[PDB]
Amino acid sequence: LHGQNKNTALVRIENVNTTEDAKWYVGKRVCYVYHGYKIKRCVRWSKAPARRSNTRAIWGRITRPHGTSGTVRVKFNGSSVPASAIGRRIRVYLYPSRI
Amino acid sequence: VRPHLRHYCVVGRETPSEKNPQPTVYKFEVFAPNFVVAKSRFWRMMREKNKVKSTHGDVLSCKVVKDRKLAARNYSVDIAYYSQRCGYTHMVKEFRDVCKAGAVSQAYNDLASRHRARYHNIEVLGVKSIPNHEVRRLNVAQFHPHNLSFPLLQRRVKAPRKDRVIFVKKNSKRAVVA
Amino acid sequence: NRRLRLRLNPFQKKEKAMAKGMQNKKNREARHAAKVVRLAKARKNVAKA
Amino acid sequence: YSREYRSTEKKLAGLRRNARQHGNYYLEAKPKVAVVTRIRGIAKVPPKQRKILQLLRLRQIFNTVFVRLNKPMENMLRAVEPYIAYGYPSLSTVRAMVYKRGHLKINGQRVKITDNQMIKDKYHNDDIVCAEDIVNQIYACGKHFRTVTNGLWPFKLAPPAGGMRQKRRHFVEGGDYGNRDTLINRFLARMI
Amino acid sequence: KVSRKSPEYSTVRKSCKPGTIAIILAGRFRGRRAVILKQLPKNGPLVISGPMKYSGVPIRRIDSRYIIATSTRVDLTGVDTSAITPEIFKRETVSDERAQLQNAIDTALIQAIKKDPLGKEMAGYLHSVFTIKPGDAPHRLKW
Amino acid sequence: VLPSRRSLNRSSRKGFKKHRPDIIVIDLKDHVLGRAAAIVAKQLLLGKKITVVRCEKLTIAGSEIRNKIKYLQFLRKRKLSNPKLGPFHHRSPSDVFIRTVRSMLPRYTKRGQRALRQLVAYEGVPVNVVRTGGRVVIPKAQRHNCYRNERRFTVLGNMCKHVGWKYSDVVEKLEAARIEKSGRHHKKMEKVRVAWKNARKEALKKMPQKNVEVLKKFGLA
Amino acid sequence: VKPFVPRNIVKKRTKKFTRHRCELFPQLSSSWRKPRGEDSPVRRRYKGQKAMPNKGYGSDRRTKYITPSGFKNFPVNNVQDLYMLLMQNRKYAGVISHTVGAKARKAIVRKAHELDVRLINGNAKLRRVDV
RNA sequence: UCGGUGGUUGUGUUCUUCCUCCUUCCCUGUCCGUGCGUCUCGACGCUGGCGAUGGAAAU
RNA sequence: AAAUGGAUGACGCUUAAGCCCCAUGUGCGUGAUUGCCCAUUAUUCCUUUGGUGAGGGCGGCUAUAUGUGAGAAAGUGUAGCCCUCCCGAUGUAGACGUGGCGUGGGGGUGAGGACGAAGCCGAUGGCGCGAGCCUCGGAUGGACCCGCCUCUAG
Ligand SMILES: [Mg+2]
Ligand SMILES: [Mg+2]
Ligand SMILES: [Mg+2]
Ligand SMILES: [Mg+2]
Ligand SMILES: [Mg+2]
Ligand code: NA
Ligand code: NA
Ligand code: NA
Repeated sequence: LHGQNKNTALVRIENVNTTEDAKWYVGKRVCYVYHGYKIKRCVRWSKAPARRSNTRAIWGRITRPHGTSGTVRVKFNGSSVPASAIGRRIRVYLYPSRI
Repeated sequence: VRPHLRHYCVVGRETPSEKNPQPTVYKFEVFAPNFVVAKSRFWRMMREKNKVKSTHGDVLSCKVVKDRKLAARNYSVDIAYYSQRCGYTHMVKEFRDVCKAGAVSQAYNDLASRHRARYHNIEVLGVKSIPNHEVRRLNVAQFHPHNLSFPLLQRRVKAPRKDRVIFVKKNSKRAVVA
Repeated sequence: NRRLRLRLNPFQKKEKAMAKGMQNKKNREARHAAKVVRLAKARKNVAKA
Repeated sequence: YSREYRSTEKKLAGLRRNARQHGNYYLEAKPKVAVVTRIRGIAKVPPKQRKILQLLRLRQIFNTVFVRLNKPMENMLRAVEPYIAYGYPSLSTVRAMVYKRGHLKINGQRVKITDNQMIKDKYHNDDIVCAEDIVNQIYACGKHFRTVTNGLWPFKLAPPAGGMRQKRRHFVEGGDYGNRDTLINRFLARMI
Repeated sequence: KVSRKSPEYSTVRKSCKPGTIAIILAGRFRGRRAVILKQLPKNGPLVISGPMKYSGVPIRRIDSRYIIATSTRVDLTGVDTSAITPEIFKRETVSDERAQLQNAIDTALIQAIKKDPLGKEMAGYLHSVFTIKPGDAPHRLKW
Repeated sequence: VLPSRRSLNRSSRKGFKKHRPDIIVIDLKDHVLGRAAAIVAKQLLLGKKITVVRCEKLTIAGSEIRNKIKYLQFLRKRKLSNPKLGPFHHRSPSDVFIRTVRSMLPRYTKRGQRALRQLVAYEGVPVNVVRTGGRVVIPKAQRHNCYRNERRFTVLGNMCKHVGWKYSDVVEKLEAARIEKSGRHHKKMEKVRVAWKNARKEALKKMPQKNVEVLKKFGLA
Repeated sequence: VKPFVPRNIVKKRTKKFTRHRCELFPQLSSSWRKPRGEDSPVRRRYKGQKAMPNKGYGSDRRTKYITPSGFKNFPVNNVQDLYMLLMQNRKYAGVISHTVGAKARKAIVRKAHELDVRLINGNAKLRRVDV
């Protein structure tokens, strides 16, 4: 009720709805995809010139579940995710895999 | 398993001393959530009846009693609750249950909803498993007859927690969202 | 921590071995069976006396 | 010490069984030791309660100490009842606190226990030379209860990991403060 | 006991064994299936080479954290895979020395799969592709 | 909406013809007003596009007299010095739902204003929504899981009439026309539905003998 | 010369402590002044106000006074001052004074290059070339 | 744990515990070893991407 | 039963989202003893600062050129002589401390300046918890000025 703390983010994934399901995704990698307004440097900028674009990504990891309904907590490396990402798509990958 | 208020039997006495060697040993039946509350009720009863305080007495047993089996029975519970503007009120009520602990737990919840009486204002005088043909309440005697039947109507059926959809298709179980 | 516990209590290895033996399947089956017999015989005999 | 604990448990079981088989009762010895934990802060404490808590070495929330239950001490515990929660320790609770949260008071310094040699150095007595000596002198009372417990810094513990019912109101009423008998062990297992 | 300095030492999950079918989760070959051949001499990456005819995945190295090891396994006693060594990947069109190694190992792998009683179903199984459809939960599966 | 010449020219150069965003259409018949609004408002904040139809079939617990009096109390409130600035009392059932959802959103930030922009709230099922796809329902607010049978309830359309709404006859006239057209069409293509059903049957005895057994094991054949 | 580079340098705060309400008056400087007002919200530590400096912000004594290059700055005025920094080459870098003229700067820069003493305001090209 | 073996606590007019002393099976894991020529700070493995002197990358 | 339109905070809620009570992970009459959320609080880790602080090293012989390398002061206070460890840290009126910051002038000492002094300007950065110090650029200026130890005050 006192305000927000921006070093941790809350992510809702499709088809989890349970704490036991959210525990499967602890440690998985997460990225937020957006676009800028010109071509800046990227990974494999010189080896794969076809990758150059306005697209950019911000990465993070899942730390622990939140609540009892399948929400997870995410830390975005060192910085924090921008507030313009609220309500938008987040990618939850399947690696690193324990299975 | 479901009911709170387990069945406790507390045995105690006043500490031996001169001017009263070999004091009488008393037995007490109480229904409490845990044995710490059970011993607290035992000393309250001892103080107000035998003029014996917990400082000058000792507890010999705080055992848990065992019930018979898992059949359906009738239980008569005579109970008393205190309130201002009315003093002490005594009543006898009948319940259907499986064990004595369950029947008394029902009585405590019943007194809460219908008369707004808390746990510490209620004293239980006794509980007994009575047979048919001598229960005086029709809300209990209506389950006695053999060939008793009734349907389940106005049911609210909730799905297992794993399925739990939010938006579902109108003419199918397609689960559009969640 | 295993090595801190052993440093403070040199008898810990023997204490843990006794718990491991109590956990053994064959020994606990005999112990439970023997205990029932011992209690049954004493209860029957004390009532007779 | 291990043999003494196992012999005492077997003897008490045999006496209790002997009484029950013959239709009588066996009275147990009154508890001699208690564990006292502070469950309230440092704001608005009346002068009498404030002085007692200082004499018990409980100046901070969730500080814990061991006391002997004689008549002078029991009268002190009753005066600060709404500020503490206490009960009777078990062998595992004593072992956990000494082995995991035990700090000695050497030369005015708070020193964590890491080996037996510093225990032998701090207590010049020959009856206290190892960690098992400290455990026995607390669990089974003992002639050096005061020497052992005063040579230990008050234990500093974390809040209960599952929460607590009600810091106001007595445990009998459904709260937290007051005497809890042996149920204090479940309370402490989530704090240590 | 195995010393950490010895080459035979390795700390990988028991699911990832030679002959195990795996689903690739990242890289240009994401979603395909391949057969785990062996592990590099140190605690290095595994060497996967699905039959090039079936899945079109050549011999390469992969980290164990970027695959899912399934429960279906094919026996590899006949195959040797002793020619796979770290320096062949250290060298960094396809050289024909690499082609001959890939072709020879592939034939042994194909023959071993055919020797398995369910060879025809396995060959079709290795052709398939894994994807996440709208409305499925990978955490409820069993693999 | 209303593509200008800039938009049509760009689509002509690029080669684009049509585009349709992902939208959920909810049939609001026999739904509790407050429970449906709370569920929809949270979904709007989570980045969803929602169209709700048949807003005149929403239900409110209580008698019609009780609920009509409640609205007349709301209508009494107005800025005395200048009523054209005061609270605005909308009268259509679809406008009432949007006002209820708006009070469950942070409406004085850009985030809440954007969320409210993603709800449409039609009355009946208009012609541009009929053929889009299957409609959905909210089982947590369906009023046959919510209300006891013996309790009286209000239909929103009946209450919105008698306080100012003057399109009840228009809505019911259009709805009856839609039912006849949809009913006639659905009776048609019964032959192709039966033909497809008679195709899945007799597909067995044509498939290989192993795939039919796998279908039987999983309870699909 | 290559300094002993610290593994990590941590600054507790990068922003400066500016005066209260210095942005609303042109004549007020931005240098910190301790507020002494009975009703002052900065003094009373309200949640959304500016912070006041105290001892907790002090820098780690290990990496204090160390520039991003890894050197410590010592002012230098003539050629003779360069010989104090010769032995402690990897710890100190010279800073030529602002008022030293262009004629004297030629001798200082020439001598420093011979002695392998780093300067922060010399010529960049001479630092690039290796011998 | 079993079978014997005599001292012990306590009911009831014999048996009930606990001990010490042998006999059967059953379980687990034993011993030894490495101080520095006064003190302190410094030393950042493997794989890929980016960087080959440029209106360059990175912080 | 009252004087502007209007407040369980609002919407709303009636198989309550109301009143009185009872429970809890995966699996609620078969897992006995943590369903979950939020602090300048508690535990734990890192850093600063002050101590009625607690310990330790300080007699430099192991061997070594360039084309594994730097320090070490017997010490209140500094860029703290160095290394471990423990305990406190908010605060109006008020008291005290600081090899704490800054300004004009005197005695000493050491420099700078027409290859450009003071003054002035700044998306010039660096250092310090801070008062502040210093470099940079001027497509500004055109003759004086500063570091350190002490003394002094309009
Ligand atoms: Mg609480
Ligand atoms: Mg700064
Ligand atoms: Mg004031
Ligand atoms: Mg202060
Ligand atoms: Mg003057
Ligand atoms: Na109070
Ligand atoms: Na200003
Ligand atoms: Na409220």
